[PDB]
Amino acid sequence: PQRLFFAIDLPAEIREQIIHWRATHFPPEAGRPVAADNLHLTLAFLGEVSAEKEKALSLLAGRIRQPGFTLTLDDAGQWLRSRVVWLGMRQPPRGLIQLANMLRSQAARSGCFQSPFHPHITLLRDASEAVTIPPPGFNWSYAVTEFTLYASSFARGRTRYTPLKRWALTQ
Repeated sequence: PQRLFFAIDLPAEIREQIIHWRATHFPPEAGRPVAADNLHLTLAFLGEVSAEKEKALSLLAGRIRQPGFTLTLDDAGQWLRSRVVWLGMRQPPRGLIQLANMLRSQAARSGCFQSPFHPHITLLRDASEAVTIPPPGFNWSYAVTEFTLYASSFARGRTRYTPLKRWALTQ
């Protein structure tokens, strides 16, 4: 029984620019930085999932026939209630919203509690103070080619993400 979620990943090049930007614009006291390799955009969080339910949800995810799409990170902000600082998009691509909505619907149909989708990439956690939010860096834009089912585990004091399955988008 594992804590699962579907997510979209970032090319190493973009991840590197994001952490250089983050270091440049937020002092250590602004919050706890998410490790560069852990940067991602969650599509659907499934919570704890049995091996049997995982197999079923995976089969459903394999039904998805979604065209590849381009993701351009033009927005950033802070949500004080969950105490995170994130990167996002002013107008998320239709393909992203469609993919997330399908996976959340599949999850909901399968008894994995959901809720509205606000796609974002969390850069800092435990950000309890309002900080100045600069625009993101220039040209953080890339083709999304697939999505991935991850298992999340926590030890020790650290969150670890293990990829379980990937599904290509069409093109």
